[PDB]
Amino acid sequence: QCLDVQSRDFVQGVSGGTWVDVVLDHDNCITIVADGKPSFDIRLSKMSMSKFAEYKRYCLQATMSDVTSIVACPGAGDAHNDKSKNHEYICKAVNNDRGWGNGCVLFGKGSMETCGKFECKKKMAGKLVARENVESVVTVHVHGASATDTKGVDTASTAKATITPKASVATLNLNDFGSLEVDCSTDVGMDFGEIVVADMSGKWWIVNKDWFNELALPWSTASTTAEVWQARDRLVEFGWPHAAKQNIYDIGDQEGAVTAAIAQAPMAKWESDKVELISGILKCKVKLGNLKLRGVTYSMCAQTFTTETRPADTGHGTVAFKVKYVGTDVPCRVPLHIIDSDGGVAAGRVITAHPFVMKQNDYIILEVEPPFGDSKIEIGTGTTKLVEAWHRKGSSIGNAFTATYKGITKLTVLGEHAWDFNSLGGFGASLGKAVHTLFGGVFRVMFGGMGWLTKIFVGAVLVWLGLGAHDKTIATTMILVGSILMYMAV
Amino acid sequence: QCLDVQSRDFVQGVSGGTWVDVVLDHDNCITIVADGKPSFDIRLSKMSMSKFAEYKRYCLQATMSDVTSIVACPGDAHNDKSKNHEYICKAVNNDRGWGNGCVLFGKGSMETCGKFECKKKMAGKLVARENVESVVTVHVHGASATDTKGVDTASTAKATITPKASVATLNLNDFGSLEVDCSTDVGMDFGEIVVADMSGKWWIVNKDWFNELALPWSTASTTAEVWQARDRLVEFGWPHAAKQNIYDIGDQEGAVTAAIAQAPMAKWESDKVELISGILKCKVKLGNLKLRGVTYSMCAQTFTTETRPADTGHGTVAFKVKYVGTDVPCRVPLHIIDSDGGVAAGRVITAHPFVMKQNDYIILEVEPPFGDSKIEIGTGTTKLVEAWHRKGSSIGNAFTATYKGITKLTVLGEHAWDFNSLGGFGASLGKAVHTLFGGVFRVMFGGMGWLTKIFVGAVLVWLGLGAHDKTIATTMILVGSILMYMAV
Amino acid sequence: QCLDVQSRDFVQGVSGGTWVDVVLDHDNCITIVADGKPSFDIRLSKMSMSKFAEYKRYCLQATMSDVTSIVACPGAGDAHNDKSKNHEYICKAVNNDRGWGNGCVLFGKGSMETCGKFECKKKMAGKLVARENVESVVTVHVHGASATDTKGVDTASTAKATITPKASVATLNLNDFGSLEVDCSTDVGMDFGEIVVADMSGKWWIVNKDWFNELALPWSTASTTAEVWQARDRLVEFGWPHAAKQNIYDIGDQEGAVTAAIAQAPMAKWESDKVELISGILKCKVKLGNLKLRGVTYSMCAQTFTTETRPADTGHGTVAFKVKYVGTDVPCRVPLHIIDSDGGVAAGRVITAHPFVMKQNDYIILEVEPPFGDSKIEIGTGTTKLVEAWHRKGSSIGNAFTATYKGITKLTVLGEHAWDFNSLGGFGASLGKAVHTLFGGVFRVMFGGMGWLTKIFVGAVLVWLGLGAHDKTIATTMILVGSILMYMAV
Amino acid sequence: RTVGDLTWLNVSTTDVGKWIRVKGECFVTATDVGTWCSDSVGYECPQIAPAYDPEDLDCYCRNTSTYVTYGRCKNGRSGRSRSKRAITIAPHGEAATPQRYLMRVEKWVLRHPLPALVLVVLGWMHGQRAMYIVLMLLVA
Amino acid sequence: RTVGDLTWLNVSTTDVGKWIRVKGECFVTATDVGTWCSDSVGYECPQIAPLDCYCRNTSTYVTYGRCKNGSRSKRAITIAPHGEAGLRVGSTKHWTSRATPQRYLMRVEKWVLRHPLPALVLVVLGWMMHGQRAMYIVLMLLVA
Amino acid sequence: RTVGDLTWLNVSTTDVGKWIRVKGECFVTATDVGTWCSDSVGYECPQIAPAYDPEDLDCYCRNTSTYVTYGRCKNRSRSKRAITIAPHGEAGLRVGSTKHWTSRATPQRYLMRVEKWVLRHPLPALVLVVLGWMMHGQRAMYIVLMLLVA
Repeated sequence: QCLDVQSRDFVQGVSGGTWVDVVLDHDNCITIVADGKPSFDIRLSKMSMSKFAEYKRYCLQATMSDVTSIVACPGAGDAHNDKSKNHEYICKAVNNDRGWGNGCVLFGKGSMETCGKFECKKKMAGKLVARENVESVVTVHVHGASATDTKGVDTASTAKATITPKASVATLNLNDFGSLEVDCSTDVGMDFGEIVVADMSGKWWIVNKDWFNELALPWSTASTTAEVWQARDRLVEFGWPHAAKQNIYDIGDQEGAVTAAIAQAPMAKWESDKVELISGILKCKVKLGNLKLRGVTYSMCAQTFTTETRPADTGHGTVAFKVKYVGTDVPCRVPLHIIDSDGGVAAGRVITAHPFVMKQNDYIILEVEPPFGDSKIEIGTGTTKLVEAWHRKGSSIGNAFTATYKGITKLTVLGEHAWDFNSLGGFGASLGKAVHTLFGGVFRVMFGGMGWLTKIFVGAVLVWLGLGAHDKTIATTMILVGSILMYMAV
Repeated sequence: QCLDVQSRDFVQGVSGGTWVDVVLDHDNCITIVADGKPSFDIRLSKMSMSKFAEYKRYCLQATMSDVTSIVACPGDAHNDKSKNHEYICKAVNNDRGWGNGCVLFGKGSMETCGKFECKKKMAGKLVARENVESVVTVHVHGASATDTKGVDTASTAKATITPKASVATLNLNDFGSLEVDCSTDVGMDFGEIVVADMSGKWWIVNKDWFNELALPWSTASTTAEVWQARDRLVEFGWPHAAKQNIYDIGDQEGAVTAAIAQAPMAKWESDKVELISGILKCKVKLGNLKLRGVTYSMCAQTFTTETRPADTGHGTVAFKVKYVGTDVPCRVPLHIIDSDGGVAAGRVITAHPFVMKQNDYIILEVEPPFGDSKIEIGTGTTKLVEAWHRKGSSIGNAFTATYKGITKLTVLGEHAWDFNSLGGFGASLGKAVHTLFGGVFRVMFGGMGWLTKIFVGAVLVWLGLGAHDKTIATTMILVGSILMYMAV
Repeated sequence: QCLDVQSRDFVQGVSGGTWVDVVLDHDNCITIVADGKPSFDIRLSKMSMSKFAEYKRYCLQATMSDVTSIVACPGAGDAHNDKSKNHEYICKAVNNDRGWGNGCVLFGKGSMETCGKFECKKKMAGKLVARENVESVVTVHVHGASATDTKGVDTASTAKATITPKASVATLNLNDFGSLEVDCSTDVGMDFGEIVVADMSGKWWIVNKDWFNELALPWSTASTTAEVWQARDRLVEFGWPHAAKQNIYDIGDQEGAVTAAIAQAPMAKWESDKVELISGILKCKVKLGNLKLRGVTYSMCAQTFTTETRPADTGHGTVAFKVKYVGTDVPCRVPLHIIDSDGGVAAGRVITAHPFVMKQNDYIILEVEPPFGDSKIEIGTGTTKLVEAWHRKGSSIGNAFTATYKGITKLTVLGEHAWDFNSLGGFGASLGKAVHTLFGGVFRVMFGGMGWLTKIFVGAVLVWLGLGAHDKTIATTMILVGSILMYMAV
Repeated sequence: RTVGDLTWLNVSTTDVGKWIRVKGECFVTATDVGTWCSDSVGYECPQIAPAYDPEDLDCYCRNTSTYVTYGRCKNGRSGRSRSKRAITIAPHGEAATPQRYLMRVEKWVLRHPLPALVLVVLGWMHGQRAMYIVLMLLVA
Repeated sequence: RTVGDLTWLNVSTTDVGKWIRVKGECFVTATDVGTWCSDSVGYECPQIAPLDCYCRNTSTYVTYGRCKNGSRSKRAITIAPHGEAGLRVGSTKHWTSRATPQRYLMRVEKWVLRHPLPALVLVVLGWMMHGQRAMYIVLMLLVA
Repeated sequence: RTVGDLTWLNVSTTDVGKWIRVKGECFVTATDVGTWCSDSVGYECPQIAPAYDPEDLDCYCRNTSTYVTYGRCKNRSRSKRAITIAPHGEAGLRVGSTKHWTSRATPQRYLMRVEKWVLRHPLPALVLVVLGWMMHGQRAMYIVLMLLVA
C-alpha cells in the first residue's frame, strides 16, 4: 500500500532483535523486513489534537441598543444614569457647555452620562491547545496477504493504534500475524505553548499567542454561556456631543478585516472536534517479537498464475505486479525466484516474504528487489509458470553508499531514541543496531558470495593486521574488523 | 515559664561576683544559675511607649456650609466673612451682564466665603526617646506551686525601667531582692518616627513623610484647630455671574490608608503602644539573692509524675513531678545519674528545689549529660526513675557555646566594659574571658582536678616562657586563660 | 553719558595718523582722546530692522461660510458643483450611500460634492530680512563744553549718523567743533537669511525660517492684497456626510496654540514700526582730522568755582565731578592741573581737554585720571580754587598690562577690518596703529618721563645691542627698538 | 408614560413638527424619528425659555422638560451606522546551518575588526587561527 | 428676614420659580434648592431690566439649603508611597549608610562572583608578587 | 425663490415644522436652521413622498425636490482638534543636528572638546602625555589626536 508515496524506506530489521527504530513523517512510510517475519508497512496515518479548552472570545460584530443619554446643566451636580449598574451597558460621562439655545439657568459645563446596551454576534472564540491530549493514529499494513478484492490489499491485514505521550505504547492485533508492540514518542514540533486555535464562524486556524493577544477588539474571558465583553469601547464610538443627546454608534462587523489578517496564516483542517497537525513526527521503536509468520505450513503452489499488470518499476529499487491465482489448491504460498543472468539465485532480497493465497482467484500483490543489471524473476512452478525479465540499471556500490547516507540520516534523526544507555547490554544492542543500519548496504553488497566462514576469517585477519606492528592510526582496520565480525552474527 | 520560649541562653554567673551581663529581646528568655544561688528567668515583657506629645493634625475630610458670595458690578466686592478666620474666602473676577442685571456687562470682582468645617481629623503625635517604659519580669525556679502548672506566683516579680531610672530592685519573697541596672536601647529610632492616628487605628511613619504630606493641617491647641492652608480640600465651582459655588474635593481616608498600609501597624491599648524590636542591655547584680529552704532535709516519701520528660531542645529535660507526703517542708533530692560508671551527670538547672505544701507540682528542669542517662528524684524504692539520652556530642555543644558567647559579648560590648577604674577593668576582663570560654573550660576540663588544673596552668605558663618562637608564645597567654577559670 | 556705562574703553588716538579703530558693541561706549583735538564719545545707539519684504501668510483662524452640497443617485454618476473651480471655494468629493429612504430608485454608495467659502482671520505675517534694511545709528559726543543746565550735557556735543551696510561712510558735523566722519562695516552676527520675522495678530517675534515654513497650517505666498490659500484643509474638516446634506466646520482659533508653542521664543522690541537688534558688533574706522579745538583763544579763568557734588568715581579708572562756574569772564576756559604727592605736575592725564565755558553759571562736567596713589585735583586758580585730594587704588604697571591685553583682544576682534594690504603705505599705517593699540600703555608707563631725546637714544642703544653676536632670543632687542623707534616718534 | 420623576412619551414618526401640550407644549424634530422598537433612543428635551432660539436641539421644548423615546426603525431596516473608524489589525505573517553560522562569524569580524586582527596576528605565530576566530565569534 | 440693609428670606422648594413682591417682584429658579439645610448658599438676586434668579426692582438675597440631596470630582490628593520614603531619606544623607564590614564586604563578594574571570586574573597577578592579594582584591572591588 | 434651474426657498425659523407647497408640498425639519447669515447651508431636498418614511433626511418634498438656504443666526466648532506645532526652542537644535562640519567650528569648539576630554578621562590623558614626553610638541599632537578619537 506504500507504493503510492515516495520517501518510503526499507529498514531491514536485524535478526534476533526486539527493537526496530523508525520515524514517521506526516507524509511518509516505512517498510521494515526481518528474516523470520513478513514485511511491514507502517505510516503515521493522521495526527490529531482534541480536548482543548476555551481561552477567549473576541467580538466581531457589535450591536448597540437602547442608547440613553441624561444631562444636567451646571450647578445641579453631575448627571447620573441607572444603566451604569449593568455591565451589559456601556456608560460614559462627558461635559458639554449648555448653550443659551438650550436655556437652563446658567452657562457652563453640562455633564452628560450616556448609556446603552451591548450586543455581539458573529463572535470569534479563541481556544488553547495543550501538549497533552494529542493522539496520533498509526496504521500498519502487512504484505503477503491475498485479498479477493481487485486491489490486492487484504482488509483484515491492516490494524490501527492511537498513541499519546500519556500512553506511549500500543499493540496492534494483526489477525493471525501476532500482536505488534509499538512504543513511540510524538515530538509535535509546532509548540503548543505559542499557538492558539482561532475558531471563526466556520473555519479554524493556528495563530500565534502574541498575535492573538495583540489583536485589539472587545474580548471576554468569561464563560461561553454568557460573555462579559470587557473593553467594549474599542468597537463603538460616541457622536460629537450635542446639548440634548450624545448618540452612540458602532463600527459594524469586522469579518473582512479579521479574515484578511488571518488569511496568511496556517489553515487548520477541522473534523469532529479533531484538528490535524502536519508538523509532528513519530520516534517509534517497534517491538515485533510477538509477531510470527503465517501460511508457513502450506505446500507450494502448482497451478497456473495470470498477470494483471506488467511489472512497473517503483523507483524505490523495487518491482510491483499484482498477479492473479486461477487454480484449485486453495491455501498455498506462492513460490518466487529471482535469478541473475548466470546461475546466481541469491539475486535480490524479496520484500513480500512468503506470499500465500487464501482463496481461489485472488489478486496477490508482490514486491521484490531485483539485483543490479540483468534479472529474471519467476512467479510459480511448472511449464505454465509466468516469467518476467528485468534490467535494473545503476551501479551496485553506488546504491550501497546511498544506503549508507540514508542510514546516517535516519540514525541522526532518531538520535536520542536510537541510543539506549540504561544498561550496558542494552547499549551494546543499540550500538549493534546503529552499526548494522549504517553498514547494511556496504555489507550486503560489497561482501557478497564471499562465504560465511570466509568473512569471519577476513575479520580475524583484519584484527591481526590492526594488532600488528604499524602506525597507531592504521589500527582503524582493527576497529572495522569488529564491525565485520558483528555483521556476521547478523 | 521559660520552658516554652525559643533562644534560651544559659549564663553561669561566676561565684564570688555580682555581674551578670545579659541582653533581652521580646522573644528571648535568659535562664541563669549561679552556684550557691537559685535560678533566674529574666524576660522583657513589653517595651512600650506612652505619654507622648501632640505635633500636628491633618483634616482628612472637609465640609463646607453657609457659603456666601458677593458680586459687584464692574468698576471691588468685599465680604464681611473675609475677616472670619474660620471662613475660607476668595476674590475672583466676573461681572454680571446686562441680562444678569448690572448696567454694564463684563468682568468684575466676586468674593465667595464659606464655613470651613473639619472632622475625621488625622492625629500626629511625636514621641521622644525618654518616656519609654519596659516591664522586665523575673521568675525563679524551685518552689511548690500548688497549681497544676509549676508556677508559684509568689516566686515572680515585675519591674519597670525607664532610661531615666536605669536601676530598679525586685522583691522576691524570702529569696532576697534582685536589683538590676540596664541601659535601654530602642531599635526603631525615635528621631524619625511619629505616631499617626486615624479614626481609631494607629501607625508608625517617617516624621519626614508625615510633614511632607499635603493636606489641611493645624498645629494649634488640641481643643481648637486653626487649619492653615485649608485650600487643599476645597474647590470652587465655575464662577457664574450669580454666584460661585464652593465644595470639597472628597474625604481622603482611603487614599491615606492605601499610601501607608505598607508600613508597621501598631495595635493600641490603654493609651500605650507596644514597640517590638527593642534590645535591652541589662546587667544583673544577684548579690542580694539568697537560697530558700536550705535548712530542710531530703524527702522521704514518694513522688508521682503526671507527664513525660519533655525535652525543650536546648539540651534540657523538663518534667512536672508531684509529691505526696506528710513532711510538708521538704527539700527534694535530685541525683541525675548517667548510664556509665555511676558518676554524677552534670549541670542541674533548677537548683535546690523543695516543696512548701503537701501535694504540690514542682518543675525540675535539669540538664542530662551526653550519652544515656537516668534521672533519679527520690529516696529509696519510692523514687521516680527516668530514662534519657542526650543525642549529640559534647565538644560540639562546647564550640556552639563558645560561639554564642562571642555573639553575646560583642553585642553587649559597649555596655560590657568598665574602663573607669582598674578594679572595674579587671572585673570586666574577668567576666569577658569567663563568658567567652566557660563552655570550653567546662567540657574540655571536666574532672581534671582543681589542683591538677592549677598545675596544668602553671606548666603552660612555664612552657610559654620556654625557648621557642616568639609567635608561639600564645601558649603563655593560654595559661592565663586557664588560671582565671580557677576563680570558678 | 559715556561715564555711566561700563567698559568705557579709551583708545589713545595718535595725532597726525588719522586712523582710529573702534569696536562699538551694544554696550561699549568709547572715549578716544586726540592729543590735538577734543575727546569723543562714540557709542552704538541701536541697530533696527524695519520696512522689510513679505514672505508668507498663515491663516491661524479660519471661518467657513455658505456650504452647498451637490448630490447624485447611487450609480447615477458623480455629481459636480459650479463653485468647484473657484479659488475662494473649497470642495470635496465624498461618496455617501444615498439610501432607499433617501428617495432614489437604487440605493448604495452614491456621489456627493460639497463646497463653501474659505475666509481668513488673524493672519500671521512672515517676512525675511536681509543684510540690507538693518541699519545702525552711531552717536558721537565731545567734551569741554558748557551745559547751561543742571544735567551737564551740551546738545552741541551730541550728534547722530545712521550708517547702512550699503552706505558705509557717513559724517557727523559737530557744530563749530568740526566734522567727524566715519566708515563702518556693520557685522550683525545673527544671520538674517536664516531667521524670519513673525508678525502675530499684534506681536512680533524672531523665529527660524525653517521652523516657520515647517509650521503646519494653511498658507499663501501670494500678494498681501489677496492671499491664495493653498493647502487650506488643515483647518477645515467635513462632518459626517448625510445623504441629503453635508456639514463643514473649522477647527477653532490657533492664536493661543501657536503662541504657547512659540512663547518660549523671545519677544522683539517694538518701536517705530521696527525691531531693535540686540548684539551686533560694528567695526568702524573713525577719521578725526576735520575736528577743531573750540575756544583756544579765550583767556584763562580767574573767578570762583562751586562744587555742588563730591567727585564720584565712575569706577572704570577715572574720576568725574559736576562743576559750576560763577564769574563774569564767561567766554573762558576752565584751568585744570593734576598734582600728585611729589612736586611734579606731569603725573596727571586729563580726559576733557581744553574745557571751556560759554555763559555764567555753566554746569560743565570735568573728568580726569589721577596718577596711581595719592593726588590732588585742583580746578581753578586764584583764592577760591577748589582742591580735591584723591587716592588711587591698585598699581600702575598692573593697569598698563591690562591695557596691553585689552588692546590685543580688541585687535583680534577687529582683525579683518583693521588690516589693509592693498597699498604698502596703508599697510604701514595699519601696522603703526596696531603697534600703538598694542603697546601704548606699556610705552607710556614703562617709559614715562624718560625724555624724548633720551627715549630715542635708548631705542638706538637697543637696536645696536641687537646687532651683537648672540642667540635668536637676544635678537628681540631689534624688535624692542622697532617699538622705540616707531612708537616713541609720534 | 412618566416614571421615577421622569416623563416619557412613545413618540413616533407622526409626531414630528407639531407641539404636544404636556405644564408646557413640547415637540421634536428628530431626523431619525420612526417606529418604536428595540433599536430605540431615549434622552432629555430641555425646556428652553422663549427668550432664545432652538440651538442644536433635536427637540425644542417649553417650560417643562419631557423625555422622548423615538425608535430609529424608520423604513423597517435599521438606522445608518455612521461608521467613523478603521479597526485594521496586524497581519499574522506566514510563520544550526553552517551557512548562517558563517554569516554570524563574518558579521563578527566585520563588527570587531580590531579584535579580529588581534586574533589573526596571535594565531599565526593557520587552521588554529580560523578555529580561534570561530570560537571568539561564539564567545561574544 | 431683612437685616443689615440686605433682604434675606428662607426660601424653600415651594417658592422656586414664582415671582414674589418684596420694592420689587422677585423670583428664583435654581435647581439645587431644597429645605433649610446646613449647606446654605448666600448670594444676591440682582434686579434685571426686562442665572438661577434675576430680580425686578429690589435685589434680594436667598439662603436656601439642600438637604433633599444633602459631591463630585472627589480626586484623591496624590500622596507619597510610604515604602520608598525611607530609601529616599537615606539617599539624601552621606556615608552613614555604608559601614565597611556590613556593606563593603557584601559588595566585594557580589562583584567577585559577578566578575569571576577578572577575579582570578587579579588573584593570580597578586600571588605572582600574602595579604597583598587581599589588598588587591579590595582595591579591585573599589575601582568598580 | 427659484433661481438658476433650481428651486430655492429662503427658509427661516418659523418655516421649520410647517409644510410648504411649491408642484408639490414640501417640508423641512432641520434643527440647525435659522435666518440668513454670513454662513448658510445649501443642498437639495429630495422628494421622499413614496410610501416609506424619509431616512437620513433633515427635509423632504413630495413631488418636486427643492433646495434650502437656511443660516445659523442662533445668536459650532464640531470636532475640535488643535493643530499641534513644533516647539520653538528645540528647533535651533534640531535643524543644526542634521548639517555636518558647519557646526564643527574648529577655531574654538574643537578646543573646548579637547579640554572636556582632558578633564573627563584624566587617567588615560596622563598616561598618553607621559608616554609622549618619554619619546616636544608631539605630546600636544597626541593629546589632540586622542581627544579626537573620542
